[PDB]
Amino acid sequence: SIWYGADRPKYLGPFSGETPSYLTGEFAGDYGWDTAGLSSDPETFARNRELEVIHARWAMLGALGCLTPELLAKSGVKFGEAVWFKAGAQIFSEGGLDYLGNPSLVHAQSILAIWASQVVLMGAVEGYRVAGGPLGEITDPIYPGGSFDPLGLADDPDTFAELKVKEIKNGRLAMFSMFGFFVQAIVTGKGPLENLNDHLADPVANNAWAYATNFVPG
Amino acid sequence: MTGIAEWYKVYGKSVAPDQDARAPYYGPNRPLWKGPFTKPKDVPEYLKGEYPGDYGCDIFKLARLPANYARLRTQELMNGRWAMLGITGCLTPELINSNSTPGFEPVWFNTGAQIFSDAGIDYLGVPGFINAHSLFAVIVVQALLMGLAEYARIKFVPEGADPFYPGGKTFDPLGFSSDPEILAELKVKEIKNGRLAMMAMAGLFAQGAVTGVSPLQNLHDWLHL
Amino acid sequence: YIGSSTNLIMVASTTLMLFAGRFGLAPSANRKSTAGLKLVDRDSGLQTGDPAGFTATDTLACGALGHVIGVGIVLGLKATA
Amino acid sequence: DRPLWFPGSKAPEWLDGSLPGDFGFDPLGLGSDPELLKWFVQAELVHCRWAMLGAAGIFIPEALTKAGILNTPSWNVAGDQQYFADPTTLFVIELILFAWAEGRRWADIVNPGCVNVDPVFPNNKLTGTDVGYPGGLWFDPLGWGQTKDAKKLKELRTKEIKNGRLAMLAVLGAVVQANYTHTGPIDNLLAHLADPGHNTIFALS
Amino acid sequence: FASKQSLSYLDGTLPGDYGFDPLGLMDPEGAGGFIDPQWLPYAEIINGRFAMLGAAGAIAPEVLGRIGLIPQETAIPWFQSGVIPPVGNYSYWADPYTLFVLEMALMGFAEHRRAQDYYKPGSMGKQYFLGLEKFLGGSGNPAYPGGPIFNFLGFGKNEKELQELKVKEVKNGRLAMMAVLGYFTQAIFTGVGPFQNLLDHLADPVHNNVLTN
Ligand SMILES: CC(/C=C/C=C(C)/C=C/[C@@]12O[C@]1(C)C[C@@H](O)CC2(C)C)=C\C=C\C=C(C)\C=C\C=C(C)\C=C\[C@@]12O[C@]1(C)C[C@@H](O)CC2(C)C
Ligand SMILES: CC(/C=C/C=C(C)/C=C/[C@@]12O[C@]1(C)C[C@@H](O)CC2(C)C)=C\C=C\C=C(C)\C=C\C=C(C)\C=C\[C@@]12O[C@]1(C)C[C@@H](O)CC2(C)C
Ligand SMILES: CC1=C[C@H](O)CC(C)(C)[C@H]1/C=C/C(C)=C/C=C/C(C)=C/C=C/C=C(C)/C=C/C=C(C)/C=C/C1=C(C)C[C@H](O)CC1(C)C
Ligand SMILES: CC1=C(/C=C/C(C)=C/C=C/C(C)=C/C=C/C=C(C)/C=C/C=C(C)/C=C/C2=C(C)CCCC2(C)C)C(C)(C)CCC1
Repeated sequence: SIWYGADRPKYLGPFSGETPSYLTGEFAGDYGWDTAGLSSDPETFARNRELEVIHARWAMLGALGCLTPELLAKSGVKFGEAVWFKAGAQIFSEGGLDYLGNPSLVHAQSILAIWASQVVLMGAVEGYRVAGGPLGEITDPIYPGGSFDPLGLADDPDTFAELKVKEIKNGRLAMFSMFGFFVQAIVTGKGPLENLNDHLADPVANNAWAYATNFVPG
Repeated sequence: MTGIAEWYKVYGKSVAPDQDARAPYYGPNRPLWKGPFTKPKDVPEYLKGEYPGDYGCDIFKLARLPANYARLRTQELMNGRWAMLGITGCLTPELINSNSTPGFEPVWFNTGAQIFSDAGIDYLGVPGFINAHSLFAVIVVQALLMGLAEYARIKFVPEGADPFYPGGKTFDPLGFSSDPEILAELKVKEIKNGRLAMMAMAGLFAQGAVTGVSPLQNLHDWLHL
Repeated sequence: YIGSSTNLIMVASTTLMLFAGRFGLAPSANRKSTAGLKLVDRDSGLQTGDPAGFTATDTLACGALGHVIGVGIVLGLKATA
Repeated sequence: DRPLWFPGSKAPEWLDGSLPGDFGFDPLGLGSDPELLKWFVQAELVHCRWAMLGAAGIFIPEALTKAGILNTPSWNVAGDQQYFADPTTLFVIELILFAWAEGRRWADIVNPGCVNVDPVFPNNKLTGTDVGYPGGLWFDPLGWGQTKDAKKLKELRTKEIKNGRLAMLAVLGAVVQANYTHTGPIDNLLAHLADPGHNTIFALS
Repeated sequence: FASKQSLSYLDGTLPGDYGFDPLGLMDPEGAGGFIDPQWLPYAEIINGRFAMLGAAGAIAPEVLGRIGLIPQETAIPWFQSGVIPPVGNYSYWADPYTLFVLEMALMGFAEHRRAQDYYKPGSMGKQYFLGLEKFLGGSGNPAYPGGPIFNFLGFGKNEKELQELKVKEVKNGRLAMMAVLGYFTQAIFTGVGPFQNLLDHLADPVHNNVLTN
């Protein structure tokens, strides 16, 4: 339990120095990084913790879903459109949006129906997340357990803490990756796999400096 | 005693809740290897039960010493686990796609020669998956990874757990082994399904030697439909 | 006919209904549903070999409901598609 | 002590050295059961004797054919040649003749000495005591094998089993190399004497 | 010492000790089973000893061809000698497989005797052989054995001289291992021998960075 103890590796490595007074551990992914001083209030700290974990889970899902179709298309899978920031336009295409390019799957043709279904279902599930519903009741805002851990991988509290650290670390990495995806898609104009393939060959000029001159005023 | 526990106890247990999971598979009440015609003599006096999946079938004078019996149990378990994996992996690619996609080669005994072809081995016939074309690299990776795995098996034992039933956190994530009774019942199930898979592998070898493939001779012949 | 779509739909419907019967995902003889659909436990004087309490009455009921749902689905799909 | 196959390693506990030619080579632990050792030594004796016979029959006739004094055909095609009798009839005749020998062998290995008496004339017998060693006039014409052994018998037994193992390796080598190369063993021998590096396993494929 | 701070797991007593172990693999919590106090230094020094010969022989044919006292047919690239047949091949009196089997058998004999000596110090000093038990005496530690044939020169009279020599050996091993790693990186990037890379930085100091390809 190196992370949870009063001596943890911190975000500077061995040469860390000052650690915030309130950050005594007791939380997954505690690296003593509060340079902005935003979570000084305890309730604000709890709200920011909730935001962090929800964002981490959403970003892990987003990174997986932004990488998988592109990797499949590169590997040889047929798609109507595979670029992560272009996949939304398939609903406005004549062929329609078909899962894995198969007309026998989903075969969605209207955007309004998708929007209405998403609004209704996500409203229901977020209301459940805030007030408890069919899958259980609110015990901890972030870690409900029970029906959402059916296999019981977090029965042991020590293993529970270790899994918390693992999940938060993977999630923060995924969040950083999603920010990278957004900025690279708006700068280069090609998918993450295209950028990686460009960096694979001739990395000297396949970087941000190549496009550093595209936003000069004039 | 996780959530999977008491769930296996209610549903997955093979005996009624009032009756323990011992008597039908351990003790003097075992079904024995000749059914209702077994007779006392055909059960060796040292095969008294008390171990998973024994039917008193030692026609030759093997075992008869505890060390031999325990060893042979361990090789039986290992061959059985590997045979379960082998049979399911031999039957999955032929089920998912029986066509001869150039990089696929669904036939189980013909995929070895697929590496020497130009198309190589394309997982699920996807051109960008692995696409291996060298047998020597596969040889080296097999040697290194399996040497490490088996060295960890026979040297990195926790010195407190069973060599072939380690249990613990890593090998029992769902905690099926909370109760010794259901643990013994699960061991019996594992042994029996493993033996079934071993016979499936032997029959697969024989029928591949004689007849063509697995789906055919099961859909082409003997089940004319 | 064995590999046909109708056969697959019928076998899937019957299998799913039986699965929801044997495991406590649907009402059965030994598991009564309340006004709130809660599946409380009920004791019936029916003896079965299934350790989970699944009886022959439950087998017949789940098979019947599965055949019914499968026929409805097959006819609806044929009429639409 | 004795020269082990692997220096510096403990020999298997079940091999005390009493049996002839005990090199302590049991990597797979196939002789952990003491009653299995007797059957295994009998089986290895029978294969080694028949292997010495086979090695002689596959090498000496072919070598003398190479010398030119003999015209023995290649042993691989010996069974396809024409003979005055039906080969299957020959098989059944040898089967019937050898059934008595196999019965004798089984009876003596299960129960030593129970077939040591000549049935037709009970006076005739064999002088052997060890299981699988009959001696006598029929099987030991020269009286070799019944000697007070302080160092006499064991060396002979050891070189016998060593030659047997070498012949076993030789006959499987001959079969394998004829399968791999469609030429007799003498052709491979001449190739390896002419240029060992050029002609090898990789040379053919 | 050693840039990053030490954790007293090693005090500098070991031959060739510097303390640059930021992770601390010999940490007893992180050490066990395969990890042995004797085994890791032995493995390090053997990888370094073979790196000596590897670094020397990756350039010896090319530099000998450069100076002009070796046959020009031996100027083959180090990767074309037969280590990786797909890249190329070099002429020989026998097939590469045959010499491979020969060298594997001989290295098997030598390595087996060395491993027996490491496991049991009496190996080839009290074993059975044609008089080589008295010619392969096990002296001192297994990693630094010496012997009647090993100590023919007799160098290393004083323990201070021994420690000086050994720290020199480990430093040379580390530099050789880094050199050989650079050899593979240059071979996989430029596709040429390291000697030609020397010829290039000597000829064109600004020839290239990495590969630019
Ligand atoms: C080599 C051999 C067997 C080898 C077995 C080995 C290595 C076993 C090794 C180990 O088990 C030990 C010891 C101990 C264990 O702890 C470890 C291992 C490692 C497992 C059999 C030979 C056996 C050799 C035999 C029996 C030879 C037979 C000869 C025949 C058939 C001749 C036939 C012909 O007469 C015909 C029919 C007509 C014409 O074709 C002409 C000819 C060709 C002359
Ligand atoms: C043995 C070796 C090279 C051997 C080469 C040989 C024999 C070559 C032979 C031939 O090429 C010739 C001559 C030419 C032809 O005939 C072909 C062959 C036949 C192919 C290199 C080793 C090379 C070894 C290397 C590179 C080792 C690197 C180790 C590192 C970096 C470790 C770092 C750390 O461990 C510390 C120190 C402390 C920890 O706390 C933290 C970390 C960071 C983990
Ligand atoms: C009981 C008893 C008693 C008394 O004593 C009498 C007697 C008789 C003696 C006995 C008996 C016994 C027996 C029966 C046995 C058996 C065995 C077996 C069968 C095995 C297997 C075994 C088996 C096995 C392992 C198997 C394995 C497998 C595998 C891995 C596979 C793999 C693969 C795959 C996936 C796929 C691909 O494509 C191909 C391959 C690559 C190939
Ligand atoms: C013994 C056994 C078992 C089981 C098995 C099986 C295989 C079962 C199954 C069963 C089943 C599978 C059943 C089924 C049933 C079904 C049914 C019962 C149905 C009915 C139907 C109906 C009723 C219909 C009707 C109708 C309608 C409604 C529509 C129109 C037409 C008509 C009128 C006809 C177990 C596992 C336990 C164990 C092992 C052995």
